[PDB]
Amino acid sequence: DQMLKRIEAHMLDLIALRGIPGISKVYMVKHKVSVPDESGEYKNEELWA
Amino acid sequence: IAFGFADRSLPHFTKDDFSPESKGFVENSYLRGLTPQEFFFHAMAGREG
Amino acid sequence: IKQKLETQFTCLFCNHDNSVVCTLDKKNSIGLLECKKCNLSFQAPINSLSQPIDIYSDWIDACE
Amino acid sequence: EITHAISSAKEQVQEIIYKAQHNELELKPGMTLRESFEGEVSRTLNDAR
Amino acid sequence: MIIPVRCFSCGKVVGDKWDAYLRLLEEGKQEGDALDELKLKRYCCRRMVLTHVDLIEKFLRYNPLE
Amino acid sequence: SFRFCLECNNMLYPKEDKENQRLLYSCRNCDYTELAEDPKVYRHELITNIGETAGIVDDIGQDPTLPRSDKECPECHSRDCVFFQSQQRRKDTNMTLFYVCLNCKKTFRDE
Amino acid sequence: PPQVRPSIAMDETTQGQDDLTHKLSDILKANINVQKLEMDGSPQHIIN
Amino acid sequence: TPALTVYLDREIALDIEKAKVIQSSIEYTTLKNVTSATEIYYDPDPTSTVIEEDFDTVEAYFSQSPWLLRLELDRARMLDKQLTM
Amino acid sequence: DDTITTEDCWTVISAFFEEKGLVSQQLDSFDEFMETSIQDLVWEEPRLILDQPAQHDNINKRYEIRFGKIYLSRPTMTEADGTTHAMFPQEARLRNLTYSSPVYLDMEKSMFTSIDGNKVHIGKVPIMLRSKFCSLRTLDEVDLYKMKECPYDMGGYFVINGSEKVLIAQERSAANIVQVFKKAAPSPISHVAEIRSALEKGSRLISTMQIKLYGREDKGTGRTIKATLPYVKQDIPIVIVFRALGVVPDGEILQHICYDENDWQMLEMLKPCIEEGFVIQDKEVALDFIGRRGSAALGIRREKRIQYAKDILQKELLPHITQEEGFETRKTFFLGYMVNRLLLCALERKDQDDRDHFGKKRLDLAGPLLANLFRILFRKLTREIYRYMQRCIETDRDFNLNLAVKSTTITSGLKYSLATGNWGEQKKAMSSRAGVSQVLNRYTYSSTLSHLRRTNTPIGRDGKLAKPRQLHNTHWGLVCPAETPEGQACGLVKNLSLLSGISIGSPSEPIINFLEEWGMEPLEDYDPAQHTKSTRIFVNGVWTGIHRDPSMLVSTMRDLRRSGAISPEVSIIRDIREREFKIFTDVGRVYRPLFIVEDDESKDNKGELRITKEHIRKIQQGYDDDVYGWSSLVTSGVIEYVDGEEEETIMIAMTPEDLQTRSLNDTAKRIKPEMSTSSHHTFTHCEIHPSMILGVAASIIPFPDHNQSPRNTYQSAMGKQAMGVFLTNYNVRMDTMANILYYPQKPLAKTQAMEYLKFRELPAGQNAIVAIACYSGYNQEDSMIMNQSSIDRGLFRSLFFRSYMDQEKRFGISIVEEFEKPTRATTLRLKHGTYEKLDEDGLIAPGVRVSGDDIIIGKTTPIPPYHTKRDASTPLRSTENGIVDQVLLTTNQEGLKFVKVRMRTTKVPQIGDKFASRHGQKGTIGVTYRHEDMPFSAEGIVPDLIINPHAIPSRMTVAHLIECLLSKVGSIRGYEGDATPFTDLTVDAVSNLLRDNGYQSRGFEVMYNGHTGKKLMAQVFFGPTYYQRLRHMVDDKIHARARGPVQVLTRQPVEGRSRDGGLRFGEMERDCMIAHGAAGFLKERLMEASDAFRVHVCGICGLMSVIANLKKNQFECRSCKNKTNIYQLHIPYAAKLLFQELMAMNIAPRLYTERSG
RNA sequence: GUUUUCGUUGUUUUUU
Ligand SMILES: [Mg+2]
Ligand SMILES: [Zn+2]
Ligand SMILES: [Zn+2]
Ligand SMILES: [Zn+2]
Ligand SMILES: [Zn+2]
Repeated sequence: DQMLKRIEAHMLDLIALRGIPGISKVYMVKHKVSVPDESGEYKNEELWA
Repeated sequence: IAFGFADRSLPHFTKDDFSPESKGFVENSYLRGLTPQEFFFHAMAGREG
Repeated sequence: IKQKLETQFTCLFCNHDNSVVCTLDKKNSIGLLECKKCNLSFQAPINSLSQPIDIYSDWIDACE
Repeated sequence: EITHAISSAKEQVQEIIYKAQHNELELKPGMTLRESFEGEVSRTLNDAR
Repeated sequence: MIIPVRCFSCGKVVGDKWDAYLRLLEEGKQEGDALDELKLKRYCCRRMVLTHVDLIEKFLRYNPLE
Repeated sequence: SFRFCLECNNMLYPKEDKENQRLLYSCRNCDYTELAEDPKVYRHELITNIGETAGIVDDIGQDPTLPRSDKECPECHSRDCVFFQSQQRRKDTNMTLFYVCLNCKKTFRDE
Repeated sequence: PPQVRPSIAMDETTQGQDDLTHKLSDILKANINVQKLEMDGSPQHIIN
Repeated sequence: TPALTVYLDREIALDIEKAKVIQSSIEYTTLKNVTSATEIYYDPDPTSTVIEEDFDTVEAYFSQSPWLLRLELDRARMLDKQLTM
Repeated sequence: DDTITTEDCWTVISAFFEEKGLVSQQLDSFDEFMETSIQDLVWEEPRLILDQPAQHDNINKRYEIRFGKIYLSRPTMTEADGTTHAMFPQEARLRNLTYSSPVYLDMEKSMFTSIDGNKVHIGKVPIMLRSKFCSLRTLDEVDLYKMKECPYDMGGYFVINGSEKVLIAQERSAANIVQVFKKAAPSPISHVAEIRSALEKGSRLISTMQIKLYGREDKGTGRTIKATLPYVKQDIPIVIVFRALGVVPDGEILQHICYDENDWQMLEMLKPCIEEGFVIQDKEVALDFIGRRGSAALGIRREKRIQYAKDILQKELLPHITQEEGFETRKTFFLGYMVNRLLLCALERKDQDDRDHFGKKRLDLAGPLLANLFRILFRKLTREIYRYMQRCIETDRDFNLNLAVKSTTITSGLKYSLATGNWGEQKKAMSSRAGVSQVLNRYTYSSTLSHLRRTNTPIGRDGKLAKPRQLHNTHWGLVCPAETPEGQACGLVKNLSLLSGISIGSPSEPIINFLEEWGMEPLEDYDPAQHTKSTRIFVNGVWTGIHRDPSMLVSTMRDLRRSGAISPEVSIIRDIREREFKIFTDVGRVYRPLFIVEDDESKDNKGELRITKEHIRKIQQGYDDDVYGWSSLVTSGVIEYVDGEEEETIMIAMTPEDLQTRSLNDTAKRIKPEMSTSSHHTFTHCEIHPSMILGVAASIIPFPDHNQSPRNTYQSAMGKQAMGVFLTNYNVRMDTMANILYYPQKPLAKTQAMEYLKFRELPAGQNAIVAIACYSGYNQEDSMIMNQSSIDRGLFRSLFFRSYMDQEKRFGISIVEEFEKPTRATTLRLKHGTYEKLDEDGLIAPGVRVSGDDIIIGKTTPIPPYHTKRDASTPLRSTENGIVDQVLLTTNQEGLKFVKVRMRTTKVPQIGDKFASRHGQKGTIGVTYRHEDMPFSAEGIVPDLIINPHAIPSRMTVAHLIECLLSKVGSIRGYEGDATPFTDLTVDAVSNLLRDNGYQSRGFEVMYNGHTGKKLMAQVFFGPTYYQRLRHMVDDKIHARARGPVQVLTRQPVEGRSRDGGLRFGEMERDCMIAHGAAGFLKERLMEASDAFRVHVCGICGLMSVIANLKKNQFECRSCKNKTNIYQLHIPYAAKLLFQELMAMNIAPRLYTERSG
């Protein structure tokens, strides 16, 4: 009985399913990164991150 | 300005009074003068500062 | 890892301060006690909620 | 104009109150439902002022 | 205590009106008309008498050493 | 739901009888060894939403400080009622105000 | 040097003795007690 | 605020759903996040059960210690995790 | 009966102050002190037994002393020459005496030799100056007219050695309440259920207990609970102590804990506790378990171990519940429910316990503070009888018994606590609270009144936090929300509200009877199944009953408190949601009188006031139409006292407008609750006035509700330090500082609580004329421009008075110094000041033009050995001028002449003088201009003062504009204008009336440049305002020092403008100079402007170990025999000190004038 | 007689 509960409590937390450990969550974030223009000037670009 | 009392910011307001007057939004200008409840709320902000 | 305790308890036999040693062996859940001047022995039952002060108290109860 | 702006903001606040109190308020990213309610009402009332 | 000899804001002779002012007060009289009777035209002179606080009566009701 | 022995009154420790291979709830201090109504030993749900309706007091209808409303009532049908919310202090506690009235006392949702 | 812990005025002219002077006196009287611990009967723990 | 400003590649930086898959593959997931409930049984028989909650399931999967290490998982949390049980 | 208006509410407040006033709490506290508290403290252990068991054949020769009644005497000061006189406070102040009276007791004796009345002086008690036994209590005003006391001076303090000390009440947490807190996660403890379980009566600490919850979720094993009982050396599991406390089976432990049996999670969470306590299966083993860790001695063995564990489970465990036998079952039930509350809080099913709500806090007034100190001092009084009746019992002499009673026992503790400020004993200087008693300020009259109504939270900056300093919603209407100190003490040291009263302490037993009157169900009856939803009832925090029909009992208690059988201050609270109920009668719970809106919906008065114009008329009579006082309204059930804990359970109407639940577009009105969804509102009460949420200082500001709250706080702070007139008999008082205005003026703008404050009679400030513009350019940056004509006429001219106290002293018994004229022959070490002002007795005559560098009180002191006398005079302050107001000659207590010389000066404003408005508008004078240069009006009228427009964009004082407008209107119309906050006045109407006054509605008026008479293009807003002079002047800070006295140790310039202090050069100033490249400048600041000594150090050892003699030109390094390799060093003396202690700590800092390389 | 001689501990409150 006791060992079953011990293993249950342990493996409720020590089964890594997916994901990068040490990263609880990620955010889907924009970045208006500037990139030059072929004609010679510049322009901003929405790049996801 | 949160509900300082039990589910209320003042005894003049009610429980879960999510409306602005019971949570610290000023409905007056400095010309008009402020109601006692919201006067106490501005006292909150001033003492905070 | 066993942990010897250099207790300051004084036994009633040789009247030597700094003589009684209380050692607890929770691997077998059984205590132990000795002396360094008259070299006596003592034993008391230790549960999951037992302390060396409990050992000395039970020794006081048993000897007296 | 000031009076009606404040009144309109209060009505928007009451709408947000109703949505939150019936869970009709859509969840903001990284912003829990009750705290989303509080924050959006804060934004609304700052817009009022 | 004691009305000023000269009006702070203006400078008019005002001191010799206090007893007269009390006289006017005694007959359950309004204040402003009484002040006008006291030739108090400038509202500086007017509130100087209106809002003066004399305090010697409590001081004098103390029995002095001599 | 856990329970204690009648005379031992200590914990009814769940354990197996290999001879029968069935779940028990046996107190260890005494010979009390009861059968298990269900071979379930320990239930520990990781999402908890129970208890918000078990702890309801009768005289909540006679509480003067509660807000009034134009909100509806399935039971008492009073056109001037009070609104409270789930008792959970969890961060993810949805702000689902459980309306209630003078005579109803029920933990009902008007969402 | 006495300059370091001078007669410091506890009241205008009346000087209270410096804390350093007090402690030096205490230490030195204890030291003389230790110096007396030998020629006299000292039953073990008194020296301690 | 431990927070890493991962810059996705240009073609992913102009993408969202593949970026979403990368995001899910970065978000650490254990059953602790997705475990809806846990109720331990001592199942009387090692190769079957006498409970309605897993009778058909273990009848379909089974085709040792009878003590049972049982737990329930959240389907919605699985699909948000983009995993299956 | 009719509607309730504002003036009727004012009349209600008039009844309130005519019976209570504002000192009633202090008066009743100190009266309770010497009417119930003192006697109980005396008789708290009324049995003193001695014996001689031996022979006398065998005998118990039993010296047994029984205690008896105390005696109170009227103040009598007993001169040191047997010319005993009854003491008057004026004489006490003049001779520096203590307002203290003698007390006596009856410690009778009863001798019981077995074969087997007396009136001693306990001590002298300082008395609060308006208790019922004060010297001038029955004496009427004409008698007071003979004893020279200020009628407005309203006592409430203590007089000790001529100094007036006030005991600041100390706010502390109310005991006997569950306090569950969330312990830090990186700790074995998760939730700490705390209760300061201490005897309700006396409100003194007996013990406390904190139950700690172990473990985590999926971590730290089971949710075990092991708490450390008072005086045990280990956390013992709670189930084990339940076994030890009587209920050994665990189902009883749950019946004490479990009360919602429908829950399984709490069962499975308490399972690990059962598992760990399972090693304990009976009361004997549990008690032995506790005793082993019980911190008791060794060799006590199992029997006495169990007995001591049982005692400590009995006494000091829930002592507020019981310390005797029989209620250990009640102990089990109470501990079970308290553990249950701990577990429910741990589950977070309830909001975690709040740490600021006053309902869990009380205020210890002067009464209970003195009670505690007297407890201490008397506990060291009863014992010195034992420690003297032992040295004489062996002799068995005819002991006088009047020599073993060291009566000054209770004199010195109180003297030190009230004088130094530490409430305890001087021996225990450490761990003592400082500031509970402080010198009364009479700078202004309010500097006393408000000073007498402080509160303090003595937590300390141990952990900074904002919660002790931040205003909270519960502070609404109960405290002044604008009066706070400056930075270090800001937020702390809080003031009451206007209508507050403090519970003086009523017996709890009547409340126990009132509660038990309703069929209370005992705690033993409290069961999870039976009482599944029943109401748990508590008294003062002690849980004392259960009930299932609580509506009837709460209604009866409410109506009965309305009646008066319940003490009208006793708090009744009904926790409907958490099936509970609680009554509080402990000392320190503060109540406000609320108008009683009918809350039981059975009449139209529901939503209206029980108090009506009938009651208002009866109060206006001042009596009853067959008396109707304030207590008449309170006990008539139309007004009742309410605390904060009650307040959070009641819904209160703000103004008489929203009492009845109600069903356009004005920009000069305030806002009530919208009432849009909540179509109904049954407000159980309404404040007498919302303007009564203010404080004593706050009742001064004209419309404090039209200006920024920070500026309101600045007003509150500056109000106490504003110049004015403090007391009518300022002259007979010999005080360190006295300030009296030449011409006090009642403000044009007034509140209505003003009327009650009598501000017409003691006004602080003058109504002077101000115009707004930028004319001189000097008005910038907190500077104002002044009319010189008003100053010449004496506007804000004032009188300052400074009292120097001097006395002869006793070096021995006959060795005495004398007040005599110092001369060049008898007196040595003279001073450059002129001694001539002294005439015969070292006393200048009253009325002489005194100045600095001139001796006013001559004193000569013996030299320890013909020409053995030193000047010990105390001349007038160097930069101080004036004329001697008064010279008082008296003696001390015993035999030495004590002189009090007050000097008088006239103060007149000058450039740089500090002033402030009633709207936070503070600044100094920038420049003063005469009448001709400043612009005039069409009628040729100039202002008294000019201000900076830049304040309005920044400081934003609309109320100042309203005040100026109302001031113009009143001055023109000739009446006193009202500015009470939360009133219905509208500025537009005032503008219309100004139009009626034949003046511009917005107050503008053409100024004509004083230099040219040309119409200034803009029309200037120009009119009167009420301003106040402030304590800060310019000439008290002007201070230059090129070279002066140096500190005795540092050999550096002294600190302090009093003694020619130097400018302390801060380290940041050093750093900025370093960044400025100021090498030589900073060097000479540290070399010539600071310490600089030259020494002769060795070149071998490199130390200052050199006997040096410049005249002999010999420099021998005794350390190294070095004489030729000796170098001179011109370095700061502080460096020498540093080297010195480095040497003294056996450290060798070898200075070297060379480079080792 | 050029010259020429006060201080600290602790306590409270303060000052942009
Ligand atoms: Mg400054
Ligand atoms: Zn031995
Ligand atoms: Zn005038
Ligand atoms: Zn059992
Ligand atoms: Zn040397």
